[PDB]
Amino acid sequence: SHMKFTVEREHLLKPLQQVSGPLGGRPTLPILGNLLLQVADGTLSLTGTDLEMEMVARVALVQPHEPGATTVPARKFFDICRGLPEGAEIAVQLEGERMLVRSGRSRFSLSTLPAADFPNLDDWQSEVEFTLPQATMKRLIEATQFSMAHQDVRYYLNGMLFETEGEELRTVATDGHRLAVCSMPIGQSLPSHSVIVPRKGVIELMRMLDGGDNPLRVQIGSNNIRAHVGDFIFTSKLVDGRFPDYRRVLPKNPDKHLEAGCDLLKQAFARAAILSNEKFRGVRLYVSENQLKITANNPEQEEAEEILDVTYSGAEMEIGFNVSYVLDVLNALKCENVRMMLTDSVSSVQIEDAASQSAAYVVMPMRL
Amino acid sequence: SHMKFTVEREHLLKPLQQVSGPLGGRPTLPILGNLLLQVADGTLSLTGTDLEMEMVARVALVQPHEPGATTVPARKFFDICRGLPEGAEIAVQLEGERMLVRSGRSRFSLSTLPAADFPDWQSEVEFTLPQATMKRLIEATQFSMAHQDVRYYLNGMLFETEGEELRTVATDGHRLAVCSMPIGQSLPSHSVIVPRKGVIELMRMLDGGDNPLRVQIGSNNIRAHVGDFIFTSKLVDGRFPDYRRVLPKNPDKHLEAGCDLLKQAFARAAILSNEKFRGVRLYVSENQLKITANNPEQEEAEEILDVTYSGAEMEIGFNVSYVLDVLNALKCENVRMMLTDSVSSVQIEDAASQSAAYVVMPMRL
Amino acid sequence: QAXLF
Amino acid sequence: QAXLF
Ligand SMILES: [Cl-]
Ligand SMILES: [Cl-]
Ligand SMILES: [K+]
Repeated sequence: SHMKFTVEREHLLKPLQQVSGPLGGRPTLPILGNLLLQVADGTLSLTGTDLEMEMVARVALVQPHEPGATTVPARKFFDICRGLPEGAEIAVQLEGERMLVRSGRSRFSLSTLPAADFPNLDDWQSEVEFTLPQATMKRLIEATQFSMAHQDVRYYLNGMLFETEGEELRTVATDGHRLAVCSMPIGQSLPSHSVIVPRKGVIELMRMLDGGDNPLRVQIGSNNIRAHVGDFIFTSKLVDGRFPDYRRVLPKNPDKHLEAGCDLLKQAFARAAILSNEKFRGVRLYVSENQLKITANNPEQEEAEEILDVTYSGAEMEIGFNVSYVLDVLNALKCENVRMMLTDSVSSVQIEDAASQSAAYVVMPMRL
Repeated sequence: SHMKFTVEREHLLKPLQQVSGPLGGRPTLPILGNLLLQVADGTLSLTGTDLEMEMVARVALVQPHEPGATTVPARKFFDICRGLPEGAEIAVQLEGERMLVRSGRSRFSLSTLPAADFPDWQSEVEFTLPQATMKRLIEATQFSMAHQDVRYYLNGMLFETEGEELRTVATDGHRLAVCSMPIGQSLPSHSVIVPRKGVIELMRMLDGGDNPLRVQIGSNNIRAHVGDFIFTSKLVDGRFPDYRRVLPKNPDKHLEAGCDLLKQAFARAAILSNEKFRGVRLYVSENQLKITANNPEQEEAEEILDVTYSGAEMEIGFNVSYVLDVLNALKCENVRMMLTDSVSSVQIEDAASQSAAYVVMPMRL
Repeated sequence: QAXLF
Repeated sequence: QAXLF
């Protein structure tokens, strides 16, 4: 009840922003809208949770301090510190059930809830551990995030598969119509392990990465995943389910390969999409010798047609696709040329960067 | 119809974007989602409207063309032209009830509605002024306009001519903003109310370029010419309150303070104000301002500022959002506040300029 | 909140 | 739309 600390604003701002950002989603449970503050030894720990995931930040206390703990409204405390001027010294002390914040001639009195009432952390043990650059995790998530299901009745699809095996880390996401897979080497021999990170967890893991030189350290348990970057520790529950065996649906023997410029292909699909059915978004692809024709029609009987020069020397074919699924892939590919691998008009197509096998995308066609 | 024209992509984009402004997602009448296209002589005219206001753009046709007119879906046609590559030549021609757009090896067939189905007034007052002056007049007062107030005449902006000045006024009954600018022309005394969206639309057509703006005010409409764009809006048929009556008559209490320090102090105190009523308190005494705020959880904020004040001590409450709106609109170094008592309005303005003035009504302590 | 009228 | 399974 006698916690005291003084911290410079810029050493407190990012911790508060990171731990407080995800909070406020459980309005019937007031204490989950608060941050747990703990002063012990020379460290201030800041914890916020929604019971599904948790964010912890450590702040070094260089100025005199006194041990203690409390909980305070997260966003208000963040807004106060961010509203103070650059360079401000933020003196905090507990006085009964009020937390007092002083800086210059700005004084604030916040309401508290006892630290003893804060949900005590999930106790779990790590089963797999590895380190990798932040940029590599950045790439793995961006390459597949868009293919995750949104509010699918199949809860096990509303997340991202994280797969470790040998020297490879792999992410997979699918909604049953389209699939994205991305693999990166990490340089450690790892045991074979597959876990599903919930959608919200993926986003939060995404947003704590600053690309900087700090490495990322991942610990995977049986029911939780943890990411440690610098002075931040993020923990999330795993989705307790089984991801589909995606290897079975990867096109087995695509004998027809098409290559085209990524941008020209994307700008052509994007124009044709304008006159596609606004709900079903169907477009038609006609592939012939070194030529791709894209058409679109809508209930108003309006029509678009695009003809592109491509590299294709296979059987003539027609195949329908949801143009949004196609455009999402081309937007996710940040490359010069793309390769499309086809089988027939009723089978999926595999799309990739022509110059890299790192990421692959499988899109199921439409019956147009 | 015989309408034909071929125009370079970048000559159509800004016209299409401007004429699309008055259109909103999902109109009530299908033709209101279309743009009217008219080819006559060497000009392509594009018009879009929501029946309350209308935007017209003229485009010179140097390439071969044939006269005619039709209407086409605004969003689809703009998206097609903007989706084509930079430098694209856009060929348009009609085939029955469809409008065809060709460029490179891109073909588009759009549905049309007859131009005859596409939706006259006299000018009473006219004047010209720089685009930047109209922009400032609107920016200085727009935020004080009412939003869907049952008093419909407040859901807009007063445009007032008097002597040689053009003046805008906006209020929602709780706060008021007025801005006056000289325009170098002898004007008749006149007053009209422009609806919110017309103000916004007029605001967006100004690019602060070297082209002057030409304004025509009728009895029931206002029109603005900028370059090759013509914007017309109906006026709000109502009586605007006499704003001269609300300027504090004889404010004996004057306060001056740094705008930014004052702004940041109110912003921090607002954090612990009631989330619905946003009330804060000002305690003004000799060269000191104290700002306090509390909320139903009994949390409290206090900010103390050095100011220049010599009037009688007093306490007064305000909606901090109204105060912050004024300080954000004032893009200046120091602010002057003019007070009377705890239950009377306050006048706020830049200490170095009376061009704009802001009047905020206090809250019950 | 008080009104200006 | 066809499904992957
Ligand atoms: Cl510090
Ligand atoms: Cl042209
Ligand atoms: K809840």
